[PDB]
Amino acid sequence: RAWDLIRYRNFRTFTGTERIQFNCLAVDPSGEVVCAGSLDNFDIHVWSVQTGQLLDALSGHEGPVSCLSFSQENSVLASASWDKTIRIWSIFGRSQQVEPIEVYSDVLALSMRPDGKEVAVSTLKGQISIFNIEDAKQVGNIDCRKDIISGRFNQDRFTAKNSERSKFFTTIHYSFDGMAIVAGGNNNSICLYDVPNEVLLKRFI
Amino acid sequence: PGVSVRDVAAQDFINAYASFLQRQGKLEVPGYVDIVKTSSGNEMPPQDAEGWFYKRAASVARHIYMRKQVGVGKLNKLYGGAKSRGVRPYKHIDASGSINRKVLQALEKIGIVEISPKGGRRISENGQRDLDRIAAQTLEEDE
Amino acid sequence: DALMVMPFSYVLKFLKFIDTVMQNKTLLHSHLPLICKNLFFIIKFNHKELVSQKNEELKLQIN
Amino acid sequence: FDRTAKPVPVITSEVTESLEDMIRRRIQDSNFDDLQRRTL
Amino acid sequence: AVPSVQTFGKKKSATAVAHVKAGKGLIKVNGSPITLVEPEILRFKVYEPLLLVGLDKFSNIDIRVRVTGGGHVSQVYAIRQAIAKGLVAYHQKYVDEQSKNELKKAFTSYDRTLLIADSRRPEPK
Amino acid sequence: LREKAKERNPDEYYHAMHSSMDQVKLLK
Amino acid sequence: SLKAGERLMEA
Amino acid sequence: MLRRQARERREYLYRKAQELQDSQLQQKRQIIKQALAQVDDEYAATSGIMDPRIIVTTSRDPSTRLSQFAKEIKLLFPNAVRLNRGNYVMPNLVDACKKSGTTDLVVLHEHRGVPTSLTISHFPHGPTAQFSLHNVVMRHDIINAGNQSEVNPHLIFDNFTTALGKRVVCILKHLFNAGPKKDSERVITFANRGDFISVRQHVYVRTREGVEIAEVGPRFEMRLFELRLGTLENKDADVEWQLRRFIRTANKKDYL
Amino acid sequence: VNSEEKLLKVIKNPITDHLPTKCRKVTLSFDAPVIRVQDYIEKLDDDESI
Amino acid sequence: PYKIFKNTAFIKDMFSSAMEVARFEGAQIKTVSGIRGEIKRALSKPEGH
Amino acid sequence: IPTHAPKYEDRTRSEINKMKAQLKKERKFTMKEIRKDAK
Amino acid sequence: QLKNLKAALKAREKKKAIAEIREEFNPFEGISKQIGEEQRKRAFEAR
Amino acid sequence: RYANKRFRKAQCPIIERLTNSLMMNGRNNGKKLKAVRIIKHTLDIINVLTDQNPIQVVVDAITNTGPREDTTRVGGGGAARRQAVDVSPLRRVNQAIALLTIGAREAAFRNIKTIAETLAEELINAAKGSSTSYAIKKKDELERVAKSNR
Amino acid sequence: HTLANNVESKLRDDLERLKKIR
Amino acid sequence: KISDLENKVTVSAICRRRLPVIMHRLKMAETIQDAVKFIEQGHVRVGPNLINDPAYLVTRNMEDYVTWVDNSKIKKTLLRYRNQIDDFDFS
Amino acid sequence: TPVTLAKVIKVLGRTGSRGGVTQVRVEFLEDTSRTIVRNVKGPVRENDILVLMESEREARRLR
RNA sequence: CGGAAGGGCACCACCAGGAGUGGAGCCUGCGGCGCGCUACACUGACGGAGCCAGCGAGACCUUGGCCGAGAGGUCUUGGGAAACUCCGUCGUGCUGGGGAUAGAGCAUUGUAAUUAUUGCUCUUCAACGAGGAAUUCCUAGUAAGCGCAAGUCAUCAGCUUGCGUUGAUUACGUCCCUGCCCUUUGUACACACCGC
Repeated sequence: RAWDLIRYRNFRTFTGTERIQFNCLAVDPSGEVVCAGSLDNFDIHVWSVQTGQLLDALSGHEGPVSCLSFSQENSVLASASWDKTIRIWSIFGRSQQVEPIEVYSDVLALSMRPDGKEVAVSTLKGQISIFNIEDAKQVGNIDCRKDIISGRFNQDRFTAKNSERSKFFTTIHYSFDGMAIVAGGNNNSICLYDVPNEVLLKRFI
Repeated sequence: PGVSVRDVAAQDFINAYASFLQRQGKLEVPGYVDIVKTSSGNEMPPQDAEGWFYKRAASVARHIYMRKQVGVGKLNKLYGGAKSRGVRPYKHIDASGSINRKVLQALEKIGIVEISPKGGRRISENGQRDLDRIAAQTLEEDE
Repeated sequence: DALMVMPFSYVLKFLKFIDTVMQNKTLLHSHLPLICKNLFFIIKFNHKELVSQKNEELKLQIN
Repeated sequence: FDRTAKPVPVITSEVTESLEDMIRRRIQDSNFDDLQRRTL
Repeated sequence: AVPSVQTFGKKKSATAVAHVKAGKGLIKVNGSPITLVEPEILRFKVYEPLLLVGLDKFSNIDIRVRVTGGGHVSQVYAIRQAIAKGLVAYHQKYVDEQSKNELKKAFTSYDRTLLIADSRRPEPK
Repeated sequence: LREKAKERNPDEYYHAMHSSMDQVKLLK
Repeated sequence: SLKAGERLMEA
Repeated sequence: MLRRQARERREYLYRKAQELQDSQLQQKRQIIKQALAQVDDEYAATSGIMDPRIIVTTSRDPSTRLSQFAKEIKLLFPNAVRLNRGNYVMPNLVDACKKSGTTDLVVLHEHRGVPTSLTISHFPHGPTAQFSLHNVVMRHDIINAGNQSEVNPHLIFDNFTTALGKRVVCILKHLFNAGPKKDSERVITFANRGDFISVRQHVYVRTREGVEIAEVGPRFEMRLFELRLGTLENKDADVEWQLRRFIRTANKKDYL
Repeated sequence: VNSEEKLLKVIKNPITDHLPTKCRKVTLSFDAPVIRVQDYIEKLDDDESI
Repeated sequence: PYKIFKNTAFIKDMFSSAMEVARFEGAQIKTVSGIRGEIKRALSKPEGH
Repeated sequence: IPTHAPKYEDRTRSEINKMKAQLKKERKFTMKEIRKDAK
Repeated sequence: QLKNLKAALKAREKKKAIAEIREEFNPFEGISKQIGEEQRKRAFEAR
Repeated sequence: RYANKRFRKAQCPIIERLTNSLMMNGRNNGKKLKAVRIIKHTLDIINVLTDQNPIQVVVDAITNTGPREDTTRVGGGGAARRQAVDVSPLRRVNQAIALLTIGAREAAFRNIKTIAETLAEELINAAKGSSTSYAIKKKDELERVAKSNR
Repeated sequence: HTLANNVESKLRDDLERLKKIR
Repeated sequence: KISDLENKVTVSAICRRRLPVIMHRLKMAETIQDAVKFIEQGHVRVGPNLINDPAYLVTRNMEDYVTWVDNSKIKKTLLRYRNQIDDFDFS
Repeated sequence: TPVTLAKVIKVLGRTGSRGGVTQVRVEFLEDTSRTIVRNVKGPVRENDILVLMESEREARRLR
């Protein structure tokens, strides 16, 4: 659903065809194209804003499309899925070109440098890998497994260390100098790393 | 400290052992070594007619010892390359079993190998020891 | 695209033309949004070179 | 003797002409199955 | 018992089992020292991980690689991938993950296909 | 058998996953 | 037949 | 994902069995239907909504005539993309197709520059028909004949009677693109005569009194001889139907 | 008949593509002014095709 | 028959030339066991097979 | 520069080649014709 | 193609004109094939 | 994978690009090992002849031999003429490599020399700007045509 | 050679016989 | 159908949708009680996150994406038997 | 001959130019002000460097 | 019925290149048209050496033993490819690239007509010197090279279809040309944009 915030009212209700639930969202910088990634279809549905009727279904993952975002300078989108994979689409101007990168395990969170050159993807091993887009290569990753304060459950039979209950980060975001990362998950900790030197600056409980 | 052809290269070992067999002399080469053809798929006899039989013998010893027991048919299968029938496409051709068996009988007469149950051709203990000796020789060949 | 394509010398001629209309006020009021849009976009594109140049008559034109 | 499968037909002027007249009757009627868009 | 880790490398249709155990520092492939890989121009293509990371690690570590399937080139790439993966696995399991991360960073900086396979899945326009 | 192999489900868990010539016969 | 922009510089 | 495929193929087979039973019950009920006084499943799911996309690909190492014929078939269909196959195995080929999102596939086999077989496979583990195509004549074979009109075409289907005819008709119909214009120019004719369905393009203009047609496109006679339920990689999917050659009544029975 | 070489070779066009590197290209024109062949050849350069 | 695969067979010793076979092509051939058939194409190198 | 003579328009060679080419010709022709008639 | 057909019909014994348009714009027709099938029918009926 | 996006060629290492371009002809396709052998012998020969550095020689030759202007074929509605335009750096590099490779193959096609040594001669003369190499000659011809009908 | 030629003539005779049949 | 809704929605259908039963038909554990013991010991995961309480009805898609947690003795032994263990993933 | 260097600043689209040839605006590397509209032949992208034999001429369309 | 303007798409178009057919030999489908395979060598040929795959599972294969240059035959057992790479010979000559054809000899197959077919060996060394006019096809494990296996109701046995191996150069832009297609009631819903 597309809302204003000056009149405070829906523009529009984009939807698919089979009433399919949408896990993640991303929007073009020009505010002209809307992309939504489901979990029952793993096709990135793409609607137009002014027209309303969905352009198309970017397909090519297998397994649910975990997250999306747009590089707001080259205006591309990275879409990451439990296919252990990232997929960088350019969807403007005659080409419709794709670029698939592989990670070691199920990506499940993604964010993008504000300048628009790198992606940061958190996978299920708890390593925040960081990729350069145009080169489609790995600039560097940050381990996170040990600096996470999970929590025990009173109905559990095991410990709060040797369980992978929340040993990973389901939410990443950059800073606006592009130098720092905030991370948070199903765990009890919010960890603040920094990119260019691959370490953590802080951890809040 | 105990080496083998598993630790030595192939071509250098084959050349060194062929030279050793040349110098040793007692190999009992056949009389028609200089006319025989080495393959029906080949089209001219080996160039180095003086010791190609010795090179074949050394390569046979290396093959048997890298393996454990091999028949003359297995040797022929291993050695026989593909031909060129011309306008029609090519097809696989076996080697010269006759030469393979004079090699095999010569190695038995020398004593490098011994016979092998289940039918077959195995390496003898003394031949194995001499093979290790020559392998160490060509390893420390670098002085 | 046309305003991007046209080269800097023609941009300079363009500014002379705009000054001419400002002298001929009535056209300006007839087509005020159009001329404003074109002038502003052309400057926003060729800013670096325009300010880099020095020309007192150009200062007067712009004023 | 006896064959064992239908012989592949040979296209001749007669049969192609019958075919073309049949097409013409169809489209003159404008009756011809397509894949119509689903409504609603 | 003895520390041992086992990894797999895979090029086009080449598989490479890499066994790593704590040992005197020998690298054997198919029962032969690594210095005798076949194509002999890609000897350095397979020497890559050793000269990328250094050798004292290999001086403490013992390595055994068995290859089967694929061509010459595919087998070579499988071998190098198997060695790289196995080395990092061992450093992860028996020594500091600090050095684990330094190794992984150096490998991925040089050439990432040392670690993650390049599954060339097709593209229809 | 081919259908079963195509649907192996590569994660199944059974529990048992945790396990002269006359002279040589006589000795063995 | 010229192009828009092209006609512009001409005029 | 492989588990997705397993579950989805099993449910697809279940659905097809239920549809067959319901078809037999409908045939029974037809007697009552005349006393008092519909599309198939995949195509019902995606009938008029999504326009099909096809990949038309050669067998393997195609001779230039086979490549010519593949390009001709592409020009015939709308929403077609041609594919040259070199060193694609069938599993990864169809996997790329499903993953990429493709209604369907058409793989052509020829005998020394003379096409003879044509396989049409529907990818959401739908059916694959194997036709034998005989009397081919290509535009490259003919002459510089101008260019294919490439507009969305009208369709003609003639003398498809039994349920088998209906099955083949729905397959071909949903290969083609949906919802043409009223004055849509070119029309694809699928005649049937003794099991040899023959196809031709025709452009036309409604003349001052009637119509006149210029015949264009390829010209060939193509006859089904297999229709497997699964997809073409499988080769062990149950056969919905099967042409029998060596039956007593071979040279007379139609639609079998 | 000597079976040594092809003598009359129909070659793929054109003349420039099957022509030497450094050349002077003239056409016989009746209305063109009269020139002297020997002086023309001598006044041409040293490594050229005419 | 002298060379058989699954469902295909090379039959010798039944005609005397390729022209003969080509005249007879497309025939309901059946064997003693009672399995039907047809003769598909006249084989080339041997004269009648 | 030595001149050369071009030919334009072995005996048993040409005769066997002619006979074989002929035989190929009527053989292929007769196979074609018989097959058409049988069909 | 279609352009040529439309121009021809706009330019244009009406039945004969239609017939000649027929026979010239059907560009896939074995005239020797037709005569062959004729002579084969004749041979069959004579047989 | 250097053929997916648009300038991964620009990110390729120059030597591998050279060897790939070398392994290009009907009987040459798909023998990269042999191409590597050829490039190795060529580098050795370059050092033997001129002592400086094979790779520096290669780079110098490429930079010197890439063309700089070129003429497209303007139809003009039938009055076919040539118009002079500039050329992008990636095209310059592609054409420099192509000229060198074709030059070596051409000069060793039917000749007692072999491809390795002929490539060494080509590269050395190209670094010299000798104007006796196929590559430099062709570059000069292209640029001269551009100069003429600019 | 001669056998080839005479069997060739015999087969041409066979051809014309088939056509006088047909 | 709707009469389907009025008739075949059963405690049997819900209980066969129950997770350990899903494990059994999908063949995680050979028995229901072994499945429940594994859920207690914390070895299964559905999508990202793992599951501790057996009375967990698994949605269609999720039950399709069930499998083990990583680095568990159970998966280690499975792969050991297959001789496909791969310590890089610390399987 | 004295050649000059330039840096591409913008590729100019939608101008109707002959296939293979592309419009482009460059600003000289030496002095960052002055800019010329040139044509290029190969694949060109923004912010790369390009060699000019001429500075004076400015490209026109190529039909 | 026609015209204008705007926008999109395409290896039937532009642009960059690659690879063919067409020349010769061979095979063979349509009746002159067309498709395959082998050549024209030095990125080779030749000789020694090195070895790296995958699909395939309804008197037969065979491991091993014995002789024979080879082909092959004889005695016993049960129901691992080429291209490739390492050294060595050859050098630019239709020469060692090319093996047509011819002659002779040696064995196998049926059978009896001194019948035919197959394989090996010697000697004989033709055309072919990179293929005009034209013309088609092509964008990533793609062009192209190399071998292997099966004949699973159609089609195929000098051939179809699979599988493995080696693996590029050049576009990845543009509507300028050649076409083809769409639009000229925003219809829908803010903001902006546009306004017969």
